[PDB]
Amino acid sequence: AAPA
Amino acid sequence: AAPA
Amino acid sequence: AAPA
Amino acid sequence: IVGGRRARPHAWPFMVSLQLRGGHFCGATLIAPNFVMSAAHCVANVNVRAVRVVLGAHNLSRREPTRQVFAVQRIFEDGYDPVNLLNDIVILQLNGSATINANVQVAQLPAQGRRLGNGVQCLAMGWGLLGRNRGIASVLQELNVTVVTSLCRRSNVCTLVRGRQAGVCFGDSGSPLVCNGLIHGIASFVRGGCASGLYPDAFAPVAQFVNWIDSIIQ
Amino acid sequence: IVGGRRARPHAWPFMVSLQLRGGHFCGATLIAPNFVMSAAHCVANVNVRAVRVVLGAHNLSRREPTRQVFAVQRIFEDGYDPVNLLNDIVILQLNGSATINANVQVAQLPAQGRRLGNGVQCLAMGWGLLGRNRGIASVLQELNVTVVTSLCRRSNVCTLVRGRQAGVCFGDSGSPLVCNGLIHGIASFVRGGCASGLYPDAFAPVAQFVNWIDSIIQ
Amino acid sequence: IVGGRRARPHAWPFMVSLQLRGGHFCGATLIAPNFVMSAAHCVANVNVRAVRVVLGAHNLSRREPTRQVFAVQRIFEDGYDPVNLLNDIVILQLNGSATINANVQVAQLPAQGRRLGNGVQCLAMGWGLLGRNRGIASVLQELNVTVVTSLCRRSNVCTLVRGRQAGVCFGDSGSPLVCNGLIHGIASFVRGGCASGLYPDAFAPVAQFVNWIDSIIQ
Repeated sequence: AAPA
Repeated sequence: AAPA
Repeated sequence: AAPA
Repeated sequence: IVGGRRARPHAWPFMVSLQLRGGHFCGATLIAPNFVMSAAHCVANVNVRAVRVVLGAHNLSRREPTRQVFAVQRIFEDGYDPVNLLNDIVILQLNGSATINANVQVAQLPAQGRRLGNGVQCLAMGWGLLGRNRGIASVLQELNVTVVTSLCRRSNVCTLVRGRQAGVCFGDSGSPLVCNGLIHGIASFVRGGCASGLYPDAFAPVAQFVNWIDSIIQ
Repeated sequence: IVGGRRARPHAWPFMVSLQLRGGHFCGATLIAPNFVMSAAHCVANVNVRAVRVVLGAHNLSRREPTRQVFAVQRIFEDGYDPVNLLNDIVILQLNGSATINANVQVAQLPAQGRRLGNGVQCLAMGWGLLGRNRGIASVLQELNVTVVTSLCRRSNVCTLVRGRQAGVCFGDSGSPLVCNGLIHGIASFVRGGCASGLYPDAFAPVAQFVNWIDSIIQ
Repeated sequence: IVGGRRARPHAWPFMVSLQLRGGHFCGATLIAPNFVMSAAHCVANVNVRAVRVVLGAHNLSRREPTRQVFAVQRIFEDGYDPVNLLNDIVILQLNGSATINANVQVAQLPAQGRRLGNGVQCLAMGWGLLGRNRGIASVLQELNVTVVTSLCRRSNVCTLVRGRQAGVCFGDSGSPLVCNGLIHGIASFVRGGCASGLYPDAFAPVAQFVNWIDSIIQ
């Protein structure tokens, strides 16, 4: 998951 | 590494 | 962050 | 936003832009005249006293007389967990109160505990990346999305654009997810890159934090 | 799969599709009439009782009379480590036994401890993403790959397509790596995005788990 | 490097290529005749005794008589933290001393504690990925970048190409950042993919390690  |  |  | 459309100017007057120079990095929502709501991760490793809160914007590359610029005075966090990406929500108190007008208005929140099931149609929006071609957008973009459970955690509201590659991207975090005219989500994270066509986008579930918000807001 | 080719219909009858709605999310391999083998990470944060195990499929967008659909009854894990991505293998017991036929057959496994050196030519396959253009594939794809040590851990079997950008992608996890007609790998993870042209793809080394598998299987 | 240009042959004689087969995986800088400086993460999970240190290269796909190849004899680390990506620097002692000539020369380092502010113009370079089209580059690439604080940590030197999507990519790690003719950075990590057009690139700040380097070097 990549924090946006 | 990104689990696929 | 992805180590290059 | 990837695969979306330009919004009609000032169509979403509660939409906010968080900037560092004059460079947008995250969105936010006006929730009161002197408070904005965003994603905790947007302010995590940033110089808060350097953040500019931009209200009444449409085209970031243009001089817009409709704008109102505020600084951040205080931050209110809930239990932000950067490893698990839980509670990705923050309230930022402005150094003043916005002038409410046709271009700057407060958003409506849902009732505490209201949960959305599979199939609810909502609109995502933001000034984030347009794809990997195209950096940040100049003009606000909006996108029709569908709520899905499935490849989602109970602690998030997830969305997916069925049959095409579209979704939120970097720079969209903190931006609202509007469902049935209420703010139901705050853009939080993507998986497999932006618009995978697999992996739903994840939003912080605002309905679960309503009691907390109010406690601060009013 | 990025940069591969459509497989001949029913060429790999042990190939399985794991679905949540009618949406493919991971592959698997039929190892017995009532057991399928996949990647542990595919079932980690999923609603297992909602998973559909699809046998005898070729084109996922089509109605195919050749299909057999099963539910998951039990899960057998070995030491899945989500931080380090080690032991990325799971056995799923079906709520029934497949009807073996021309289109649905059991895969052959290697002997315990058999290790592949650099240069072995194998075939990867799956219904995962086709690139970042193209979401999930409708028709099964296959791809010639070469085993490489080098930018690989001893705890994985890694592969690389030399001289072109090609590889496994999201949605391919759990799919078999077939070398010399035996299942030597289970697609596990990518690095630097899908088909980097740098970073080999990583598979769980099935030869290292043969004793365990048998213990359950027979 | 994404969005850069071919360097004039042998324009940067301190530039090194670290290889595993005859495959480039990271850059480095010649700091003494028998020592090269790179990113710690480049050597973290690699078979060090298998690494080839390539000096005086320009076009990796060509036979070049200008080349000098060395092995790694010893490694000197400082406090590499793989979770936080801090202290991403390593010194590698060669199994010999380079022959200094027009094509192989030692780089000049900055004084201990020298810090770069916003706006300094520098050049990044490397043989890393060219984008997601194009694998590793054959010919050395260089790129004008600007130093920025902002979306950066105090423990790194960050850079950004304003108004276009350009930056370092996988394979560029360990390569020098040259500012005012001195080595001020070592390419360490990207965020949001390579050339986001958002997220500055991060380099290990060599000025902060000068005392340490010297202690080993001389």
